[PDB]
Amino acid sequence: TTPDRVHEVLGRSMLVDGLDIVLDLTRSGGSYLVDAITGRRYLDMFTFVASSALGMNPPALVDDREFHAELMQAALNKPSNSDVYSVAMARFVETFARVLGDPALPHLFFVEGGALAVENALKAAFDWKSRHNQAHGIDPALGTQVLHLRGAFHGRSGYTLSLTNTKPTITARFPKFDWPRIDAPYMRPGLDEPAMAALEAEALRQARAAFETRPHDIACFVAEPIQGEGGDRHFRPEFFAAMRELCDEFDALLIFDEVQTGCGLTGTAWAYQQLDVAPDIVAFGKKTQVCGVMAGRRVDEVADNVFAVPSRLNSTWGGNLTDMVRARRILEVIEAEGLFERAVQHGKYLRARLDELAADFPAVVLDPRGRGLMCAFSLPTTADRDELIRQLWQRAVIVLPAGADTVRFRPPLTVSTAEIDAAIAAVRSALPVVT
Amino acid sequence: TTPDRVHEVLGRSMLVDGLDIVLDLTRSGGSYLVDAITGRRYLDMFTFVASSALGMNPPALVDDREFHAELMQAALNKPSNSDVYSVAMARFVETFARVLGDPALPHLFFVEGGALAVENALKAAFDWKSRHNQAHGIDPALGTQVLHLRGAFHGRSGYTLSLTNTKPTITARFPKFDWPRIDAPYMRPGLDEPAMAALEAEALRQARAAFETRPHDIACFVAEPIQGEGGDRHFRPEFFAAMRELCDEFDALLIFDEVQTGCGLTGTAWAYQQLDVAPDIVAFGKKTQVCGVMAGRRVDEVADNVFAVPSRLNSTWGGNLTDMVRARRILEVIEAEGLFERAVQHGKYLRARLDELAADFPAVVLDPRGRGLMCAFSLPTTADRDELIRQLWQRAVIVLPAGADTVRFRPPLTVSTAEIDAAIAAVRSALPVVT
Ligand SMILES: Cc1ncc(COP(=O)(O)O)c(C[NH2+]CCCC[C@H](N)C(=O)O)c1O
Ligand SMILES: Cc1ncc(COP(=O)(O)O)c(C[NH2+]CCCC[C@H](N)C(=O)O)c1O
Repeated sequence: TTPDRVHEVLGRSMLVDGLDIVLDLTRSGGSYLVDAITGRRYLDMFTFVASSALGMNPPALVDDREFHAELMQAALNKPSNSDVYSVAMARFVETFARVLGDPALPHLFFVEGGALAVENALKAAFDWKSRHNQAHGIDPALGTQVLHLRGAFHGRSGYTLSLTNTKPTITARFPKFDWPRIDAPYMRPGLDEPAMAALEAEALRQARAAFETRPHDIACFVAEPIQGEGGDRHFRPEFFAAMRELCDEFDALLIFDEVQTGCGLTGTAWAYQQLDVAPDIVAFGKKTQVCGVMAGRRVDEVADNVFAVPSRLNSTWGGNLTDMVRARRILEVIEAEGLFERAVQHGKYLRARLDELAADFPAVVLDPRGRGLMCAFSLPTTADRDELIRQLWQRAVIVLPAGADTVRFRPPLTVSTAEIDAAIAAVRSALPVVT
Repeated sequence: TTPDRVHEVLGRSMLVDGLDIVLDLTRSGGSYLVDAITGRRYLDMFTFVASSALGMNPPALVDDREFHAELMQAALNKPSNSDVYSVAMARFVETFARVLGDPALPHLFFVEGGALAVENALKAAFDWKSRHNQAHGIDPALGTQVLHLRGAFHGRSGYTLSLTNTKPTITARFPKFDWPRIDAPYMRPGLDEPAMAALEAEALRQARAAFETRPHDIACFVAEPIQGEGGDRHFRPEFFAAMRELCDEFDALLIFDEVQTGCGLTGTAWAYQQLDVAPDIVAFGKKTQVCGVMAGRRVDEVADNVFAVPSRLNSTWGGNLTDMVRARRILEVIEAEGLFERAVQHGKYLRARLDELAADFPAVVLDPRGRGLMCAFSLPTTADRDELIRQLWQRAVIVLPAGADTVRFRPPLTVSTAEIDAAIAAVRSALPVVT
């Protein structure tokens, strides 16, 4: 079966709503996807929805003959890492701890899938709250609710469908828990310190009210440090620092969902490191290839927590061993080539270019924003946003929509300034056409 | 980091409650796991909890130099198959359809993880019921409950934690929906046709009562065709045929969870093919490597179902491309070497040997049972069962517990009769020690 027949074959069995190209697995490389049908090269600011750190076929992986042998050994089989340990697995875990570890969060747990990473973070919190309640003479039936934000996206699974609230298409007609949801006080243009502080104060009031009206029943607060799917909405560190204090006052865990922000994109291992707020638990995925949680801080105060008691958390495989081997090589490249720092520098460059765009097109390029390489801007209407994405597609630049009017950039950490310039050049060409 | 240091390294970050061995990825093969620490070979009747169809490093995979190149191409990267299609993906899908497909169930959907496969089956049913309700003048807020069995295991995720009911450790302190649960009328020794029929009639009465007391609100009935984790509990085809009629009478979908039974273990592609009951949806995983659902039958009667409307179901990756490439090669081996038929024949052999054991040890080897290679027996007490597993471990045979008193066999489809004899020889040696 042939590149020009891929869509026909898949269309017999599935809804085929993805891209019109067929990925060439061999010829794609770095910031470029190759369409196997035409041979056209596409500039990639999409990176499999922000899940590729180094882009396609990175040289450090492709040229490493020893790694080839390690990867092949892992790829031929699929052990249940839950039950059966290997050297390949242990090397991944120690390098994950070294490169991305936080000394306050020593407990690691791996699983396949971002939604399930978040769910295990939730399960840790539910167990923790119930046991903390029990230890202090409170009914252990209490501790089952999750405080969360409007505009959140945490996944499409049983628990995360009660949290995710972006597009109705995602959650409509699926049963949900009635969990408390508060306004998201994200930064918007033309609001100064005082106006921001007032916005935050109102979310915080809603948060406090939830805690007081559902006593001992809220196990945790979950947030994305920067909301991705909801529209690259950024929050001041002050908001989360206040939430941190409020969580502690009501004995609730703070969980950061770093599935989209994590693994270097904002310029640090984790976005929370720049906000200077310490979470009790972090859910990770996408760029990490294997998904999972890191936990500690207050979690350890309950001695029989989910990380200390056998069989409270599990899955058949405990993550994909092939993903672990690939991820450990990727982490070694990040560490050796200083890619977090490269993301800070190139992220400053991308951001500066978006600021220039805003100046040249004041009524059209709205709210340029970003942290590291996680950058975005918005258009006046969703029709404009949609049209700009199509115009870029015609020019062989792949970017992603978010929310109602946002265009987001998700370049690989290895993107060059010339590649950023090419993406920006395409946007400048397309904009007069959309206006 | 060295085989003898694997447990120490992992133990700094995780609960290390798995096996005392370290898997040698290279030297393991067929029905044998190799401990990298000692070089001792272990007879494998566990197969990464029934997730390996051909065992370790099968020759058809290891010796195939063209497949090596295809696997390597897939393993180096991890595309989002949700968005970006490839030839590798299309070849997997057409071979899955050819080898395991059912002409009544043409809609395929893939995802990482068995619990999420079941959840997507549930989501399809919730959407279907709500839309079917709406189309017939019934409130579309109705259709949110799942009828299911006692002793069921469907996963450890948000929706499946409301269904799974085996050991309290799995579900305790996690929030749940109040979904209707009925007795499981499984076959037990010393019950004849009439007594079985009475048992079934009572479950069916409970099922009917649930439907009548929760009108238009039960979207589906979910079952394992043979309950695995709950204790290899088998059901007569009559029970499911009656459930099939009852589902149709109340406009509810029937879903079979074949994550553990599927992909040839019982001697057919799917266990439901031997029960002669047509499901509307099948959840699969484990041996398939990639997980997912097949759907059709009544699903198609709602034209805007979840398989026809973009973005109702999704994940970042849409399954792991490396798993798809491996699975397609495994399916080709199954088809070429007649491994379903080999499972029927060797399954009859294993079963006959367990019958012999029951005769030689009448008060100790209870209820020998099986379908194909999915076989089991029970012991008088859980202390006896636990001790037998330890005694087998000392003799380098790996088997799994289930329920309170069951020992289950999960050999690879490629197991030989000499390997079955070796496992049986070990059980005969260990039994006098446990008594
Ligand atoms: C912030 C955040 N949390 C969890 C997830 C879920 O990850 P996974 O898809 O289950 O592996 C995500 C995923 N976000 C977007 C990429 C996939 C496409 C799209 N979100 C979808 O509609 O499913 C996340 O960003
Ligand atoms: C019948 C059945 N349905 C769903 C699942 C869930 O699959 P996954 O683990 O999410 O990939 C299973 C899995 N059953 C057992 C193997 C793993 C160990 C154990 N069940 C556990 O405690 O998690 C299944 O059998």
